[PDB]
Amino acid sequence: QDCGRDFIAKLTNNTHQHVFDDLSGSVSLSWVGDSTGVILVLTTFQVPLVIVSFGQSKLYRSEDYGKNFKDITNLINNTFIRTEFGMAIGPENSGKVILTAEVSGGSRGGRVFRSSDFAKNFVQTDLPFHPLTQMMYSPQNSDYLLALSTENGLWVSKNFGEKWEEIHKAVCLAKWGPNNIIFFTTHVNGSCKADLGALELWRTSDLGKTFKTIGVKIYSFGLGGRFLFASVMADKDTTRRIHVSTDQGDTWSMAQLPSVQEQFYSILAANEDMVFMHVDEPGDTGFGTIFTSDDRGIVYSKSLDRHLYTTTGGETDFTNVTSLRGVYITSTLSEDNSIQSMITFDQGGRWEHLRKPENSKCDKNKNECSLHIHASYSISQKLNVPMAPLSEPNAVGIVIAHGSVGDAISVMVPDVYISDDGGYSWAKMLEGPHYYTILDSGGIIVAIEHSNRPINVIKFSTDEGQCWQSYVFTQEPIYFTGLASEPGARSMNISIWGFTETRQWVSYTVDFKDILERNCEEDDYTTWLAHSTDPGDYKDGCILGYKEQFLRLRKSSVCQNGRDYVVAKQPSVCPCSLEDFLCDFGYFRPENASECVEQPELKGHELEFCLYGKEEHLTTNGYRKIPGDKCQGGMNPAREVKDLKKKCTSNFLN
Amino acid sequence: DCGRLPDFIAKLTNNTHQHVFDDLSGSVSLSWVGDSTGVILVLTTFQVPLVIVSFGQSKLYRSEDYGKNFKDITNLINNTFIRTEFGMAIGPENSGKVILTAEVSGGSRGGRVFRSSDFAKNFVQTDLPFHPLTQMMYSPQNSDYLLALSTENGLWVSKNFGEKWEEIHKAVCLAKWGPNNIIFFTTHVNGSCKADLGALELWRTSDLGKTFKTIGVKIYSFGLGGRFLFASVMADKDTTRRIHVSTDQGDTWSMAQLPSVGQEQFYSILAANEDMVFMHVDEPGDTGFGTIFTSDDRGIVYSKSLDRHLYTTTGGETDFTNVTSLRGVYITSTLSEDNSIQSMITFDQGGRWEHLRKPENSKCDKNKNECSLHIHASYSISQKLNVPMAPLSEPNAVGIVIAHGSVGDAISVMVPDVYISDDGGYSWAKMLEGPHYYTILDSGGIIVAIEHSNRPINVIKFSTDEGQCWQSYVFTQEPIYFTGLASEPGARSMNISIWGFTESTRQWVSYTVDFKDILERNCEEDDYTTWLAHSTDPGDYKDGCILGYKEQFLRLRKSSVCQNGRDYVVAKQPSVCPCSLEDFLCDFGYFRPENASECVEQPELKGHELEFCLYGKEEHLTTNGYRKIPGDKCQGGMNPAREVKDLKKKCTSNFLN
Ligand SMILES: *[C@@H]1O[C@H](CO)[C@@H](O[C@@H]2O[C@H](CO)[C@@H](O[C@@H]3O[C@H](CO)[C@@H](O)[C@H](O)[C@@H]3O)[C@H](O)[C@H]2NC(C)=O)[C@H](O)[C@H]1NC(C)=O
Ligand SMILES: *[C@@H]1O[C@H](CO)[C@@H](O[C@@H]2O[C@H](CO)[C@@H](O[C@@H]3O[C@H](CO)[C@@H](O)[C@H](O)[C@@H]3O)[C@H](O)[C@H]2NC(C)=O)[C@H](O)[C@H]1NC(C)=O
Ligand SMILES: *[C@@H]1O[C@H](CO)[C@@H](O[C@@H]2O[C@H](CO)[C@@H](O)[C@H](O)[C@H]2NC(C)=O)[C@H](O)[C@H]1NC(C)=O
Ligand SMILES: *[C@@H]1O[C@H](CO)[C@@H](O[C@@H]2O[C@H](CO)[C@@H](O)[C@H](O)[C@H]2NC(C)=O)[C@H](O)[C@H]1NC(C)=O
Ligand SMILES: *[C@@H]1O[C@H](CO)[C@@H](O)[C@H](O)[C@H]1NC(C)=O
Ligand SMILES: *[C@@H]1O[C@H](CO)[C@@H](O)[C@H](O)[C@H]1NC(C)=O
Ligand SMILES: *[C@@H]1O[C@H](CO)[C@@H](O)[C@H](O)[C@H]1NC(C)=O
Ligand SMILES: *[C@@H]1O[C@H](CO)[C@@H](O)[C@H](O)[C@H]1NC(C)=O
Ligand SMILES: [Cl-]
Ligand SMILES: [Cl-]
Repeated sequence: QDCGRDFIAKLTNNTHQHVFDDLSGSVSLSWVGDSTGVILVLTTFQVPLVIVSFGQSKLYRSEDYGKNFKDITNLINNTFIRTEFGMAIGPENSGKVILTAEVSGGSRGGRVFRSSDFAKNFVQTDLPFHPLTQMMYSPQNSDYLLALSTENGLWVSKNFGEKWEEIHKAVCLAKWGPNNIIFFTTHVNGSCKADLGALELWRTSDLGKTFKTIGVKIYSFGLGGRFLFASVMADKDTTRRIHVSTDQGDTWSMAQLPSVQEQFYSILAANEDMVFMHVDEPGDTGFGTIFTSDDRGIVYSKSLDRHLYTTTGGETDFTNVTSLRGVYITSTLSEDNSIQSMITFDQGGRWEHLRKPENSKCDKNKNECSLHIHASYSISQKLNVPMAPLSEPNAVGIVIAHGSVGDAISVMVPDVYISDDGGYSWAKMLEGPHYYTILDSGGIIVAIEHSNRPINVIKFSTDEGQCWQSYVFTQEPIYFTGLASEPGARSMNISIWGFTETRQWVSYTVDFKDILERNCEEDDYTTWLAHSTDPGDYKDGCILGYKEQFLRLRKSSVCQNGRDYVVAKQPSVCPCSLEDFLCDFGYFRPENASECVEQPELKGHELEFCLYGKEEHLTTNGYRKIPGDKCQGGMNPAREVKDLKKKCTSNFLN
Repeated sequence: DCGRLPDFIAKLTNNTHQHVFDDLSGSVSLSWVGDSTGVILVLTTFQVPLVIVSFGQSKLYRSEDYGKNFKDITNLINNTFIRTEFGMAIGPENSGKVILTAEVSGGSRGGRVFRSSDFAKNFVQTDLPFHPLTQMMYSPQNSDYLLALSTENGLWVSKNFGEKWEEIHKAVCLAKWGPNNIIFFTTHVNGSCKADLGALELWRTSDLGKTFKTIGVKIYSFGLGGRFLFASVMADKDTTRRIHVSTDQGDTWSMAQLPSVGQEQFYSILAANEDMVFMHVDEPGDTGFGTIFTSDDRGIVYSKSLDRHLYTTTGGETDFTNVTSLRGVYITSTLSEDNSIQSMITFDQGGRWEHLRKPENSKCDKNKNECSLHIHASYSISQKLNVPMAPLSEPNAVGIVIAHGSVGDAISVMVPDVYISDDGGYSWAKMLEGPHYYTILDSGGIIVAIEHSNRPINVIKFSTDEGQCWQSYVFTQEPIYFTGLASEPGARSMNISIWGFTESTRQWVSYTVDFKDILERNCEEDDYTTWLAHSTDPGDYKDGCILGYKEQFLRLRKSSVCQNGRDYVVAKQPSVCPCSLEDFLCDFGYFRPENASECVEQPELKGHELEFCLYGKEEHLTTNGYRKIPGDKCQGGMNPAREVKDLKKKCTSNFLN
């Protein structure tokens, strides 16, 4: 190995232990705020919601980055927090922390402990209701809160939880929208479970003063990107159709999929540009089809066939690689019924098989050596996968994830794989399942073994996952409970907590400041360009029509980086090629193919769909520009959506 | 105190048999096969999705000397692996049938089973013409008759113990054996099963697939229990789901009759035997509690049995527990008016419920709602409480119940203790601190418990006097992370197997412990005492009366260390008891208030004619408020009367064809 390195001493005097005596129930630990030194340790209990129990949560606060903790349990005197609730941390730079508790003796309402200075000072407030779910911060204003009571009342606070007001009494689900909009479902005469498919979707812009009914016959609803979704039960055949709105519910249009029937729909992801939709195959055989939308979220086309989903739950391995724009990974079922990982580098326009890792000299079956990246489908299938793939936008290109080969042994015990180029290439870095975390904007990666035995080893990397070192952080191994990174782009502190076994809790805070004492210089970085699936240099590094140069620490780097891995210079526009286009409505890409062909059952038939009550006729060469793609020049295939005379029904709510 | 320091380590050290298994992946299952056969199977399984083809090798070990030695017989299942969901398909007791359902390591057109009819001493290999979606199910009437559902929703049946398979219907959602080799199954034509919920058809076959009969349409779900066939039917218009009951294998049906206004509520069958049905009905609003109703012996007419019965909102689990070691006894959990949890127990099959009594040596004395004992079952499980096992009892170990229990402290809820009852749950005593796995064997002559925690364990906690006395035995010097505890089958069994692993690459090991030398002395008359079951009505004249029958039970004296070879039931023929209030359910429209022995009419029904629909006929009920408990054999004494008078008016009690 050429990783090289002495580092023990730099960590030994930077490892801070705190023993928490006489703790029952689960222990939560959280850093509060960037560069505040604040850590909260909170004990919670698993108690049913309808049950009044006598208990006392313990609460500890550190203000020196985990070196010392003060018992501040007297603040939450005669209350306890439920494990499901935990803490209600606000936005990153908000300073808001709410501890939602219940009174030990029982009370008519819950009790919240509110802080607006990164948990340095709390005030107590009694609720006029029992919260059914944790309070929700409004993304636009952290002073606006909503909560659902145990009597299904929708409560709203304007002044950060001090004063609460009930605005509707029969609410099933409520979600914040943009600009402090509240969307919620309601019903009459019965329960929410009984009135499924007959709920009403309401909207509020006044924090509860006036309402608008934006949908009826509602089965469920959700938000994603700039899109509002609603599953509507039109016919009494229990058939459900997804309706999409981009104007906060004022106008709706049913999702238009090619070759429609009696299928189950699911939104995998959605941003400001497009919608990923999953549609189960008729028969509930465990695989479906991914469709991508246009920029209105209405017109869909085939993106990926045989997409695996869990029958009970609907989970898929669909993974947004947030560290590289336009990159998504998921799992499909081959014709040989072997699991495959597929990756797209163009937001679902084209998918390719995940490349085998280098140096894995396995060579028995062609479907062996295949790297399956584990996510929510693996989780749902009860595979030993403690974490989904992890990535951060500021840590450009880094993905850490559990993976397995085609062997049953590998599926029982997955390994930890690293990619530095957004998932184009992978390498096995750690044996066995681990919990992991990225911090210092990718400058530090930490992993901790997941097993039944107590652990005392931190595995860390400072060169974005290319070299790993083990640090024994204690001589009394602990049963692992949690791993938490200090927030912040240049954060260098991690917190491990766990127990020995009555049990004794302990937290270890490790500071990588002395490990990274040397600031990186020019030689410590290497440049790289993102992978593009079309051949040639001319589009090397192009993502959705944009070319940017990326930075990466050289292998064996041990130095603190202070710059962005995405160079803050002029991005160049790339020429359009096939990778910049989705297949059009009614077209698809066969496996390994770059060109779209028409779906066989649609050949000889006119391509038509309904766009807000109007019949539209589609003439196309088979391609349409990916939403958000900024390419100019080169490929420019034509398409035309001409308005017809006929009017159809694209909206089954009102 | 409990005993006087008896010497046991030497008697257990030479009877503890370790076997170290080398190179084991996946989950490790261990099962004794048969009574007094000496056969134990250890099987390696993998968590692999059904639709996925994988390369793997399950490992298979067989003991034939009661766990002292294990032979690697993996070559028998060479080039196959078994999914953890499937495990083994052990046949009925004393049948000798064992099926191992596996998939081929390279993939195949169908699954591969390994069939044994001599208690896993010899297996024959058989390839299936289909991929099984679920484990094959044995017919209760004939263990040679198997059925299974394929991955393509085809219903396959075998007449010769899995040797030859025949597909008898191709669009099946769920299939279940009835009596006399009857097959009930749901089917559809409009796409998938998930899409046709509420539009399925319920079919029946008595000919293993030759002739069929459609016994129901608009079916949402169906199930079997006791002599009762249940079907959930989605009536037209408003989506209102109603339970229909049939006692003639589906030839005729009648909708369940409950004394309440149609509130569009969710129904649930808690339990059912040859005599009656326990039904749980959620309160309108999905508020976490509901009401238990009991039926008559036809399963049609229900009455309130227990209010505020807690259920988990997602999944519908409850703490409803059948105390199988004492006839007529059931335990569950309710929500008090103070919104605190309570354990309620009935000794008369749901006629009357009482608060579980606090343990005598209580850990104490809204503040009074502490020290109340909550016995943990599936409600506690589904609420994610630290409860590794539900209450355990065996019919042969009369009166013995072992269960996890918590007091009203959030601390006690987080770390439940282990409680023992020797009288079917009337009285309880805390015996072990912290959650444990436990097993009963030797018809209650040996109770074994093992700590449940994150640390490796090496201690057996055992009792030879029905849980009154407990000793700790270190069975290994290398502690193991606990995986399984399995008793040898049999009324006089004395062998347990513990298996687990060290240092999570895991190294697996089994320990088989033989209590034979501990129980070398046979019990005699001096070691037993007699006891009578508890009855809620006062006076000796009904002491020990269970549902009309008075029986005397035996019980090993505290500190007993001897082998019992007789039944814990004394009286050859039970005497018939006089009827009293405990022998009567409340009638339709009546209920028992808390602590009350007498039934009173529900308030909303006073001033109205008690009427229900009985197989298309509108009936009128006049009653004193009581009806004999189905299965109760009491004679004489209290005789509250009732009349069901035909009103000669047609009603609809059957929303299926
Ligand atoms: C990771 O945790 C360590 C603690 O182990 C943090 O070190 C601490 O950083 C703070 C802020 O830079 C230092 O602030 C002090 O402020 C007072 C008041 O202005 C001043 O009088 C002191 O001279 C000092 O500047 C604090 O001393 C320092 N403690 C130690 C032990 O070095 C570190 O900031 C955390 N890392 C990151 C990136 O947040
Ligand atoms: C618990 O397990 C032990 C083994 O550790 C069992 O002891 C064994 O019992 C069997 C059957 O009673 C004995 O089998 C022998 O079979 C031959 C051939 O038929 C026969 O000639 C012998 O007379 C005897 O029956 C076996 O020798 C014996 N082994 C030991 C070590 O004691 C014990 O039966 C099990 N306990 C229970 C209650 O099942
Ligand atoms: C995948 O994740 C990335 C990063 O989290 C998302 O990109 C961000 O999208 C939001 C709007 O939804 C923008 O405000 C950010 O500026 C974007 N960041 C980057 C780095 O692109 C992306 O939208 C996600 N994809 C989907 C389908 O949700
Ligand atoms: C509760 O469990 C007991 C079993 O211990 C069931 O009672 C037995 O029922 C079977 C047939 O249903 C009879 O053959 C036994 O004779 C019964 N009792 C015993 C052990 O002698 C009882 O039916 C169960 N209750 C319910 C509602 O299922
Ligand atoms: C609150 O704390 C005080 C002492 O600080 C204690 O006496 C009191 O019992 C606590 N609250 C209750 C009612 O438990
Ligand atoms: C697609 O390419 C992969 C290799 O990346 C190959 O294994 C597979 O067979 C190809 N499929 C087709 C239809 O060409
Ligand atoms: C197991 O089967 C494989 C072929 O699948 C064969 O190569 C191997 O020799 C077999 N082993 C034994 C011991 O039968
Ligand atoms: C019934 O008795 C219990 C104690 O055994 C008591 O707690 C309860 O309050 C009594 N019922 C009523 C209605 O008061
Ligand atoms: Cl929106
Ligand atoms: Cl370790």
